[PDB]
Amino acid sequence: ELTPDQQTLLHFIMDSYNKQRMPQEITNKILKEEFSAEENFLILTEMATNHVQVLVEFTKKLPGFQTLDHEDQIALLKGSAVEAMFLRSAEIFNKSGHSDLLEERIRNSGISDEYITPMFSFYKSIGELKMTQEEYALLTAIVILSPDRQYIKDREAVEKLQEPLLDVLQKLCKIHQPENPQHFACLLGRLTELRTFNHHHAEMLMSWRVNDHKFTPLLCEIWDV
Amino acid sequence: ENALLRYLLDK
Ligand SMILES: COC(=O)c1c(C)nc(C)c(C(=O)OCCN(C)Cc2ccccc2)c1-c1cccc([N+](=O)[O-])c1
Repeated sequence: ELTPDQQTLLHFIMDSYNKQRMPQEITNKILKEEFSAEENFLILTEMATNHVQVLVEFTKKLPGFQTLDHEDQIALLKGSAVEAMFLRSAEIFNKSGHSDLLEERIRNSGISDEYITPMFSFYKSIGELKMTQEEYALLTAIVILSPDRQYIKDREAVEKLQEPLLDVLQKLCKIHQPENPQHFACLLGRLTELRTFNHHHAEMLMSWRVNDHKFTPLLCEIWDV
Repeated sequence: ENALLRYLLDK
């Protein structure tokens, strides 16, 4: 279990992943700020925007990513943004006593329950897998380097960067959870659950209590507003 | 197109 090049590849993913943190001035707003729908929405907005900064930073350092066509690199970034961002938020909800105040801000932010409800099911669903940091990081690379996104010119080039990340992730599922032989398969299933938010997202973008807000620049650009 | 995302990728 563990291959020299696979360790090298993992160490490289982790160097990059651990750099990615939610800034404390943002989390302080969760505790400090006035409680209403507008101010709550503004908070989530800042956090979403930060999701993108971090994931652009991660995407950039991914092994092989600079060797891809400049168009294709953008197609993968915009392609994976929604999936990637929800995943990161789930990591930052499951892994203090602030989850509670954040949840309450989320549920009193003018977003209707048809979106909020499966956000939280997903968080529970992924939280039951008890994933290590290393599993999260590889999953995130696996999502980001999906060959199945809209507009990719050279899909096979993307495939050949994704495949080794799946091989490593599978070994990590044996290493971290040997008790649970169906654990890797179970992570692939949560990716199925994760892809459903591409439709939940496209709808919200449309919705009146989501379209009549002016999203930060990075947001308008990544989400094709 | 995508000047912002291009800037952020090349830094
Ligand atoms: C401001 O919210 C949006 O308009 C939005 C859009 C148009 N698109 C995406 C992809 C995300 C999104 O990525 O969520 C992640 C939740 N983030 C924003 C907050 C958070 C951070 C850490 C832990 C929990 C939540 C968010 C979003 C989407 C659906 C449901 C919710 N919600 O339940 O709060 C938010």
